[PDB]
Amino acid sequence: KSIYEQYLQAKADNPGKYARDLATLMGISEAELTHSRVSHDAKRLKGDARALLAALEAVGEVKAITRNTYAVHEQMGRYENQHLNGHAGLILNPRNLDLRLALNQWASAFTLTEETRHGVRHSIQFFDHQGDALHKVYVTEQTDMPAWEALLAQFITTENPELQLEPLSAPEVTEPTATDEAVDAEWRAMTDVHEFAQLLKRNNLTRQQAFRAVGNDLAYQVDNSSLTQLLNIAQQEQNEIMIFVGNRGCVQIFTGMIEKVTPHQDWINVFNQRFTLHLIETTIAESWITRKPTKDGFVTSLELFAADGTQIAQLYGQRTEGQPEQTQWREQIARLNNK
Repeated sequence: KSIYEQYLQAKADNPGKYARDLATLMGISEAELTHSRVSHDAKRLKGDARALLAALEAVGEVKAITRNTYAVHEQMGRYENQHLNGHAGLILNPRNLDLRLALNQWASAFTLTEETRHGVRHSIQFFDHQGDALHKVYVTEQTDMPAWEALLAQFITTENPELQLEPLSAPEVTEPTATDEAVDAEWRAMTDVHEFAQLLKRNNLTRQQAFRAVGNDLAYQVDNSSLTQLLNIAQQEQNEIMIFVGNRGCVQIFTGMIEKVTPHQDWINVFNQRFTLHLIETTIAESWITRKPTKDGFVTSLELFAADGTQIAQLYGQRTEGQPEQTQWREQIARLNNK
């Protein structure tokens, strides 16, 4: 009868399924599922994700989890070097917790205390106005428990009002305005990778339309098995790469070396001491190599797309401002099979 009771049933009937997939089966958002777990193993937290994020600085090392349908990014680190604003904010800690955030998308927050076989798990979970997961923070061995308890004591509220869910506000524009040769020209004139965003906006283009518009020297397709090849090559050579995984409200950035790559069924997995990637390899519909110009030379990336055009993940070589990308990265990309 009750949504919680439905949840208990779905969990019993699907012992292999995470909160997210149990919500789908149940036909609700993950946020609304969490709302039903209040008074059981969850509590509502006082709004303003900016206030919760700022406060998380006090708790030291935690595990941050960001995902989309196709890719899960889990990263050890700390909520420091914060620059928070509504449209664009950052948690800037290269090789640790590196987030780009659109806080205007952050709507609700809950805390979970759940006993499991492995042991008690404590987490803070942020949801968007569609009730989808934006960001989760899990307590770890090094977490400052006094600070975490004082945070929860500050932010927990008795009032758990119904989630104000907002209808989808996807791009849904299409209508490419400018010409192919003009897009190719604008791309070759870029001095920084951040201009590429403004290029797509200015020319009312999707990334995959921009990628098809330009010359095969700037953007070309490679096999969808390309992600697994790169991961294994980086793992053998121990060079530093970047992995981006994003949703509508949060992008999480890994920088570091790949310690181990393990396939499992349809998943491709990276298991590091401080980072985990889970990606559904079989949902990669399009794999693009792009070369975008900067002051410091060309930056080469592998960009992965699902059949509906969802951005699974992007890979780059490690690079600081004023430094080129490594040749090693380019030579790894060069070993990937074109189409």
